[PDB]
Amino acid sequence: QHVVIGPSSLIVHFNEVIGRGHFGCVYHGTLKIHCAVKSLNIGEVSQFLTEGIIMKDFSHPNVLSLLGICLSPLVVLPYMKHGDLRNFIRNETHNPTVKDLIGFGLQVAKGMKYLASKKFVHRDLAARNCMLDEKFTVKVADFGLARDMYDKEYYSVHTGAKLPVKWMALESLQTQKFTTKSDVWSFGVLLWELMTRGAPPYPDVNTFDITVYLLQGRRLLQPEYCPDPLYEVMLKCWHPKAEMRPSFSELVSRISAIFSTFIG
Ligand SMILES: Cc1[nH]c(CC2=c3cc(S(=O)(=O)N(C)c4cccc(Cl)c4)ccc3=NC2=O)c(C)c1C
Repeated sequence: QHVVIGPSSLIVHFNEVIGRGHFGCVYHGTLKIHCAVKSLNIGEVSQFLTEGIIMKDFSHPNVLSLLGICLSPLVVLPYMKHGDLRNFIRNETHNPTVKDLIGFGLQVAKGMKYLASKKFVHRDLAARNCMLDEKFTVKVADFGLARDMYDKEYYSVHTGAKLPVKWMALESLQTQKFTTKSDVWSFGVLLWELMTRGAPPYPDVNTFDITVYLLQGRRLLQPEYCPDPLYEVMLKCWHPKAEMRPSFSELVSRISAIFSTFIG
């Protein structure tokens, strides 16, 4: 009852599109609070409503909240003024510093520390999937009922599942199974995105050949303005043994220390 929003309360403006996914579409909406409304133009209804209960109960400053569900069902989400983290760091109008970028990474880690503590596996962590609000607070997003595929370029087929190979751990590429430890691998790649200001990872690699490229003894290179301790953290995130990768709690700890050494 706490998850359901009355159809009287929501106005969804289909003329103004925020983004087009594969399975649905997200629009500007009004609830007076400005929101984003995900349409699903099917799946089990039982599993849908129970997923919305888990999601609604997630409350963390660095995790995207679910405002609610309007009864195809409509998923109501907060409005995020500055859009996704990747586009934000690529914008020629914005000037984040090295400290700012490490800080964005710290916020994500805190968001993921929160999600990991609820035994929730994100599966698609990447800068494109983190959103910023008006206070430039980074929110880990595109999970649960909100989950879709918006930048088709970064997902590759084959089970004919369409997967973000360039963000995936070795074992996930082999087994197609995702864990919090494979989320940790994705977080290392996200750290790399931040320090290169939204560069595509492994440009001259194609698709599932990534496994062969990694097994060559390769990792993403250190960005110029990435601090040495931050690069060492990335390498730990990409440990070949999943269980030897740092927890998000350890990552929050290590990154908060690096962050604190910078001014401005
Ligand atoms: C001004 C603005 N807002 C947004 C996106 C946006 C959300 C994305 C999400 S999401 O990461 O969970 N998600 C489903 C999503 C992920 C990528 C692209 C898009 Cl359009 C949506 C959730 C709430 C949002 N509120 C928003 O305003 C974008 C991409 C822009 C340019």
